[PDB]
Amino acid sequence: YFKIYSKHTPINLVRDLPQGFSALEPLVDLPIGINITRFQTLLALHRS
Amino acid sequence: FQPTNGVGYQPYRVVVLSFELLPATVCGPKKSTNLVKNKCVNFNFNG
Ligand SMILES: *[C@@H]1O[C@H](CO)[C@@H](O[C@@H]2O[C@H](CO)[C@@H](O)[C@H](O)[C@H]2NC(C)=O)[C@H](O)[C@H]1NC(C)=O
Repeated sequence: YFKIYSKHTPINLVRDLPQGFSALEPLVDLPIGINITRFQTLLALHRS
Repeated sequence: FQPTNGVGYQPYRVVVLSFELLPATVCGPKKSTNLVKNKCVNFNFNG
């Protein structure tokens, strides 16, 4: 089972991992049944 | 196949359903009942 917990918060910082406390609520529990050992992120870029 | 086919030669549709298990994803209907309150009741809520 692939479990994803999530949380969203409004902040007004410039560069830091803000302190404080915030418990993440479960978002989804997908029945995938695969072997995960590596992962990567996907960003967006601007063009014109 | 023709409309006047015999019973043996008449067309037949066949579907074979094979169940593969090795987290199970497709389960049974899991019927339910009505809710009663204010009585000593044996209850089952999602296991
Ligand atoms: C998930 O896949 C990885 C593949 O990198 C497995 O890691 C290998 O597992 C085999 C056993 O089958 C070992 O012989 C290798 O030495 C392992 N390689 C590394 C880099 O660790 C991992 O075992 C798999 N996970 C599960 C639960 O099977």
